[PDB]
Amino acid sequence: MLTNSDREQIIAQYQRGENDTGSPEVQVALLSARINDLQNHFKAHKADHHSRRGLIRMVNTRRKLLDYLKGKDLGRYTTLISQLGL
Amino acid sequence: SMQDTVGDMLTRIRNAQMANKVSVAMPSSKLRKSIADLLVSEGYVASAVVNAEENNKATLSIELKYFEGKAVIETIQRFSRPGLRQHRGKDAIPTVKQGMGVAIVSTSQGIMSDRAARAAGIGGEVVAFVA
Amino acid sequence: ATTNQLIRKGRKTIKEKSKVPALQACPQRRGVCTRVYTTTPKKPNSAMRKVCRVRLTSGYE
RNA sequence: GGGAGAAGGUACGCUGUUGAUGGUGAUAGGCUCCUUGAGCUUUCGACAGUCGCAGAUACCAGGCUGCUGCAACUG
RNA sequence: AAACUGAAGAGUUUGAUCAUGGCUCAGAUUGAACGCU
RNA sequence: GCAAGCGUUAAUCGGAAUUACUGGGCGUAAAGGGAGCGUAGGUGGCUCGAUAAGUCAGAUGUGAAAUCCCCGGGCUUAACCUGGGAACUGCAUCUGAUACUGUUGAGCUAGAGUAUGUGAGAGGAAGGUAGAAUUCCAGGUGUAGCGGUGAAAUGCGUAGAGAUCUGGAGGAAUACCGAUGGCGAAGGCAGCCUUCUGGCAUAAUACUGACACUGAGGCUCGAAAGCGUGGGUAGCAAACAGGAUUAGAUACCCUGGUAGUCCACGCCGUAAACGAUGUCUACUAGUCGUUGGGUCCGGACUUAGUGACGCAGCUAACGCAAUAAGUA
RNA sequence: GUUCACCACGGUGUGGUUGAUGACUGGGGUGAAGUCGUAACAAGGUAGCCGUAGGGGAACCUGCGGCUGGAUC
Repeated sequence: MLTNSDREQIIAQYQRGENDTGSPEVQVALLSARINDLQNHFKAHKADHHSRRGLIRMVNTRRKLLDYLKGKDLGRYTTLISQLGL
Repeated sequence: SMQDTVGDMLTRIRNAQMANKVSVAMPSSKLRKSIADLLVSEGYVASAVVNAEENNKATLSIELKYFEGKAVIETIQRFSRPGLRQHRGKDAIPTVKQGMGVAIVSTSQGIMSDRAARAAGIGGEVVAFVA
Repeated sequence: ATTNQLIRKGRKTIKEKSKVPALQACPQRRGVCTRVYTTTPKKPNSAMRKVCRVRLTSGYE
C-alpha cells in the first residue's frame, strides 16, 4: 500500500490551502500515487480481476477530477498534469 | 439522480395529500416558493412559509387543505419535464378541466395562472396542471 | 420509449403487401386458362370446386 | 506469408532547351577542420522539335488462364 | 357579426370468464375497371 | 336499401390507442441488454448579477392566385361561378420581458468525493499446510463368500476375496460450524496459516465545492459444458463394454469405464446468466425477525444490508407493497 | 487545307452488384382408415425446462452446471 506518512507527504506537497486534503490537486495526486503503487501488485497478480476493478475505478475518478479541474481552471490542470507526468 | 425539482415538489405534495398529511416540508428554492405562492393564491393549499435554516439552507413548509374528507388537490401533474419542455403562446395554453382547474404558467412576468396569462396576453412555460 | 429515444430512432409502421400480387394493383387482369380442373376444399368442407390455372398478362401463373 | 511478374495496360530512339539532384574537389577565405565552389562525373524529370513499318529495334530476354486427382512444402 | 362544432363499435381463441393479441367487418374517397341495367 | 344507377374488384386513410407526439406497453400475456466501466449524446443542486440565443409579446415585410372555411352576390335550384374576409400553424428583421432553458462572473453546501480512527466479511490473487475418507500397492490374522438389486445377474473371490490390523503412494474435496448468515457489479466465493490486494460499513472533525446521473457505439469481466498446449489423475462419470427389465430398451436400475472434472497459460462468450423485475434519485400507514456498526438509559433510538407480513395505491388476475409491480 | 490539343460514338480487358434458371441436396408447411414408437401435460409413470457436450431409427437418452415456471414432502 501507501503508508500514512507518504500519503501525508503527498497531501502536504499538493496542498492548495492549509490542511485541505480535498481539492482536485491533492485528490488526483493521491490517486496517481495509489495507481503507480498498485502497478507493482498487478505485475505479480495478473489474474486479480477483483482488485483490478477497484484500480480501474481509481483511474476513472482521477479522469473525472482532471476533466473537472481543466474545465474550472486550465492553468491549474496544465500545472498538475505536468507535475504528475500525465 | 434528482433532476426535476419542480416534479419532486409536486410529487411531495401529491404523496402527502394521498397520505392525509397536515403539512409537507421540502428544501426550498425561489421557484418552489413562487409555485407554492401561486397554489396558496389559487386556494389549493392553506399556506406556504420559508424557514431559513442553517448552512444557507431553507425549508419550504406547505399546509395542505382537505374538504369534505377528500383532498383539495384532486390532481397535480407536471407538464413540462426536463426531458421534454413545453412552451405555449397566449392562445395555446392548455385549459385544465374546462377552466375549473389551473395551468401553472411561468411567463416573463413571473409565474401566474393560465387565466392570468390569457388576460395579460402572454405565454411561457406550462409547468403543471393542478385541479 | 422516451422522447430522446423516439427522436433518435423513431416509430416504424411496416407496410403490408397486397394479397393479390398478380393483379399488379389493377381491378381485373386478362389471362389464358392453362388448366381447368377441380379440387377438394379444406377440412370442414367437402366438394369438387372448379378452379382454373391461368397465366395473366402481368407475368404471373 | 502468399496467390502475384496473377491477368491486363501505357511510355520508351534522336535533337534542342530546361528544373532538380548525389559524389569529387581546383580556387580563394578563416595525411587536420569549416565556408566557397572551377573542372569532371551520378540520378531523376519537364517542355519543344524530329525520322522511320518498326526506338526494350541486334544478341539477350516469363506465354498466360479455368476445373480436377496426387504428394504439404526445399530436397 | 362569422370564419371557432369535434371523437360509436361489432364478430372471432374458452365448457364458461377476464385480459392480451392478431385477423375480419360496418365509413369516406377514385382520372378507375368490370358485371347487370 | 339504394336508385339511372346498383353491385364487385383494385387502391388510400379510418375504425387500429394495432408504432401510442396527442396516445400503448416490457414480474407471469411479446418485451430489461448476463453484469459493469465508460465515449459521444441526453439530463441535471442553492443564492446574487450579467446576457437575451431559446421562449413570450408587439411591429414590419413576406407567406402567389386558385383551393379549404365564414359572410354575401349571380345562374329557375343545386352543382358551378364570384366579391370581401378569415386562414395560410411558417420565415426573416427590429423592439420589449426575464420566470424557465442556453452562455457567462461571483458565492454556498444539501448531491458527489478527499484526509483521519475503528469494524465485519466463503471479496480477489500467490504460496504452504492439517485431519477425516476413498482408491491403489505390500504385509499379518483368517476362511468362503463379497458385492449388488424390487428381485437378479454381470463383476470380484480358494492364484485366498470381503472383513480386521499395520505401513506406503497419490489425487480431490474441505463434515461439524452453517445461519430467507456473510462478502462480491454480476458470474460467484467455505478446513487452517502467511504474503500481496479491492470494496464496504461506521464516529467526528476538517476539506473540495455540482466535480452529478445515465449512457448508443466501445471495452472489461462473465457458471457449466467445450477447445488448444503441457501436467496430473484418487473419487465421480458423457461416450463405451457387459448384466438385467422389456414386445423391443441404443434408457431408467447394476457392475465396470475413458474424456472431462483438478493444475498452468490461452481461447470460447453462452445459461431458466432469474427477482423471468435496467440504473439512479426523492416521497408514501405500520408490525415482527436477523447481519455489521453507532449513541443513550437488560432494554430504547438510529444506521447500511438482509427476510416474513400487512394498509393506501397499483394490477387482467395472480400478486407487489420503503429491497414497489405505489407516487413522480 | 495541313497538323496538334480537347472530345462523342465505338472497342478491349479485368472485376463488382443483381434477376431468372440448374442435376442434386437441406430444412419448412399442407394433405387421409399409413408404419414405428410414446417424448411432453398428473410426481405423465426416470419432475420438467435452460446452456453445453457426447450418443442414438425417431420422438429422445446420458454427463456437468443452472432454474422452479416442480408433486410429495
